[PDB]
Amino acid sequence: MIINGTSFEELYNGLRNRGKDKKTIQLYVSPTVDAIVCYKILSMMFEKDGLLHSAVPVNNYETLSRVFKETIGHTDVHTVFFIDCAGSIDVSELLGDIENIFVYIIDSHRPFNKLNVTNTNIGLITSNEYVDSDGEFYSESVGRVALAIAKKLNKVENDMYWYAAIGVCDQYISLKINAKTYVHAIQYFIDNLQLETLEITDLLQTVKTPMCVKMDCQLMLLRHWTLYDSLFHTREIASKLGIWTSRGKEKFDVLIADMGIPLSQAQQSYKTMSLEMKNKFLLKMEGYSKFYHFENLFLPSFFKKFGMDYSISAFDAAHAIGSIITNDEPDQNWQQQFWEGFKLLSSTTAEPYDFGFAKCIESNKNLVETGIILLLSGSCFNEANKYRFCSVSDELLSIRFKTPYKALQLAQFLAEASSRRYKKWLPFILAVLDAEKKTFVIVGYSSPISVKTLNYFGAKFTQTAQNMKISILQKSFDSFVTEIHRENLVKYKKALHKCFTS
Ligand SMILES: [Cl-]
Ligand SMILES: [Cl-]
Ligand SMILES: [Cl-]
Repeated sequence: MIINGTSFEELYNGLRNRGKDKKTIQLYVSPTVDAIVCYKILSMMFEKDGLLHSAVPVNNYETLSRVFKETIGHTDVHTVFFIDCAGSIDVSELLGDIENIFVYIIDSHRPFNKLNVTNTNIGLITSNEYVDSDGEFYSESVGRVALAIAKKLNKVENDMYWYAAIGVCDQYISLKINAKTYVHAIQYFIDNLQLETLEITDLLQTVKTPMCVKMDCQLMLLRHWTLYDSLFHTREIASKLGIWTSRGKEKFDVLIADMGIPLSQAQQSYKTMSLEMKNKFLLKMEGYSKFYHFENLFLPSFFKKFGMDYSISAFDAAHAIGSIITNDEPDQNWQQQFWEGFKLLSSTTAEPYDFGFAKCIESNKNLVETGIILLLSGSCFNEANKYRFCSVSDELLSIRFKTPYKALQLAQFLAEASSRRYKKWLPFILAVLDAEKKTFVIVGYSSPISVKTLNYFGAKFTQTAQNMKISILQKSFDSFVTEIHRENLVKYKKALHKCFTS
């Protein structure tokens, strides 16, 4: 059933009543920054009311189902929340015995599964006041729904708007919402906090509010990086400027010179680059944005002051947290990285964000450098407008990306970079030589832009593995990892193509 604002009071009274009996709340969190925001906002309310709760970071529905089965009937869990997952699948079919517990779902995927909607024992939470998935697009941020609960119940703390801003910035960064939807969300925060949108030239040193909004130039981590490298690594802008082509760095340097900015200025920290150079950059970029049609580069940013530092926007924070929760070492996993992301989100100081900024910067420098090479040199093809396939067997690149957690990051980058280059979004299958094991690591990745065909991509990718009798080493909600013998690359490509023809 659909739960809206008129039912939030009854819902929370139930949590309170069941919480007196020593029972607990279990929140299953899928791996998005928005999902962490939702958990955080709910957890703030729960803490204030003494409601025991726990987090279950889930990476796929198999894990969700296994923990649920191990939990129900074996502990004091009386209520479960599924955050940014489960809304668009047949939950009753997945989990079965569900009707003894209180099951709530806060998920941005739409449409909801019809059997979820008609089941009186499944609470699909929306903010209104009036494994096949049915998902076809993304709606309201899950953090925004948690904020809506707090507002309806008179439990809002104004810090929740910072978290909610990070959540909707995550949706926009992740390509789940468009710029108009993002701006409308910010306007909601402006209205409820009675803020004014400050000008892009405002450095915020005189603002009297602990949070604020100003027009901004949305180059990735610009204030925490350099003009030169922030511009080169902002994917939509780099694609439209054509600076990732052959000799793209020579063309880039020509662009920087066209702005009248020396490299000694463009390549130092943006915070120490002179204001005169910043003014030149802004004016030139305004013109470039109309010529190359990236006017959506200029969007309002939501800021929170940390001590004397007002340089961290909700976009900066979403980039930093998104990087922290990306697995990038062999011992990193979502169960642990969820808590690292929660800890950073919860920071009341600026210094913790430096680690996230650094991880994001380093990853993007590595991915863009490798990715440019592969799109120029690699064996990358579009197979029947079903998927792009690329295989890498060069000694140096292969050794660097043969591990699944690295290959997954490269596949995600290439999925976006190739789609922007050819103005055609497809899921991406990447094969990387593991020369020591005599195998290719195979990663399949589907970006949020391709969510409407994720059912088919996952089904056929997994059916190919089944036909080849190779193992799915890992799966997430939007990606898969398998591995083949090196000598079978052609055999595997033929099987994949056949499957994706069925
Ligand atoms: Cl974007
Ligand atoms: Cl807009
Ligand atoms: Cl990386």
